[PDB]
Amino acid sequence: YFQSMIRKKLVVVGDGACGKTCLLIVFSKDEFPFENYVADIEVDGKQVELALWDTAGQEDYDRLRPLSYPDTDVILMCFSVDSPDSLENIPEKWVPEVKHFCPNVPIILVANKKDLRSDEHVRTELARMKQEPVRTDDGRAMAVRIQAYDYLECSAKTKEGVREVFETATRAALQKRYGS
Ligand SMILES: Nc1nc2c(ncn2[C@@H]2O[C@H](COP(=O)(O)OP(=O)(O)O)[C@@H](O)[C@H]2O)c(=O)[nH]1
Repeated sequence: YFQSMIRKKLVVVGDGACGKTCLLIVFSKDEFPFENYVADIEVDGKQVELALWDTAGQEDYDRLRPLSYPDTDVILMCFSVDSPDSLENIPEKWVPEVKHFCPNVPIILVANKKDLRSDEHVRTELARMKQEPVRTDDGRAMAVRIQAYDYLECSAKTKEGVREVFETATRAALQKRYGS
């Protein structure tokens, strides 16, 4: 019955506190406050079952975390705009990991917490270390460097861009993929 469906797997990766779990809650429940959640979606006249995997709570557990990777069809690789360190960790931690366990899987680079670009309090905290909220050109530059399938920005808190994050991800998951 569900054996007639197209089944695909999405995994969300990124630093602790960068908004992975809130992003998935807003996708699944439509409200800003995980699981493995299966979302049923109709795409091009066909029923799709998208399984959603959160790596939150496993960022420090190097032997457990990669047990989320088998059979993955698309990766959401997240960083948060309130944290340049989370962006630097993309090429130096997350990409190496995902390329090793999920070779030839499309990677979408996702800037989370977009709304914090206009938070006075974040800006003041980051101004102490001579930093600023991660800007679009920087996230965009990172995506070209890691050869991402796409670069998208969202805010789980305002819901902006969340739909398109997962719509793009689902299209990437459904893309034909040859070799490993
Ligand atoms: N302002 C803002 N805060 C967010 C957003 N998404 C998550 N947060 C907050 O950032 C913190 C970490 O979010 P969480 O989803 O738990 O991060 P995770 O560790 O990567 O799963 C929490 O306090 C969230 O409430 C967002 O879009 N905007």
